[PDB]
Amino acid sequence: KLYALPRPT
Amino acid sequence: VLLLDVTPLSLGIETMGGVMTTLIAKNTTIPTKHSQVFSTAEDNQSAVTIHVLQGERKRAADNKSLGQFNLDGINPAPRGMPQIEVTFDIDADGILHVSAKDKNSGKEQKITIKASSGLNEDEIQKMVRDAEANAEADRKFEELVQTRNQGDHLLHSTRKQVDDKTAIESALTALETALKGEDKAAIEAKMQELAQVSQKLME
Repeated sequence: KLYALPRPT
Repeated sequence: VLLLDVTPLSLGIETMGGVMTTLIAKNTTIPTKHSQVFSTAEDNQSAVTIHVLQGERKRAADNKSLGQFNLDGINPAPRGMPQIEVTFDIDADGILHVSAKDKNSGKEQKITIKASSGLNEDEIQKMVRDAEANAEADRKFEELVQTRNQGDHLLHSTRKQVDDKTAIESALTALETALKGEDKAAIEAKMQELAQVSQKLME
């Protein structure tokens, strides 16, 4: 597996 | 030993859609060190946000925050391409050090969090009795965000493969207006449709 983040504020 | 020191709760980071994705399981013995590679949620993402969370519940917002920090400078690049190594270390003193590194740029940042932070006993009892209480509950938000994230990538990854158009665009707004929903099979249904006005761009 592999997970994604978001962009900051 | 009758006794031992453990980090009392799940600890991890937040990921796309607002789930908690953990790095170090509750009741894991410490010092314990863990690493997990993350990537980027949208294309040409230049910066990311590493948020440290304490608690067991699927929704980030429901877990205790310990801190956050940015990792900047990442090359703009297709989602999933950048390899972002996230590492948790809890040393002896229970001092918690998180660090995120861009394998590409080699840009790196770190946060140092205090032993005394997080949840307290009362809080940690309620976290858990809260957790399994909403078991089903949270396995639900799980597949939801799974699917939003999926339909989101499309919303995105379709929008640029394009009159079966006036139509695709239609879907696109049936998909967008569903992603925002808490009905999975809906979103996914709507996905299903896009899945079949768009063939004639694959054809």
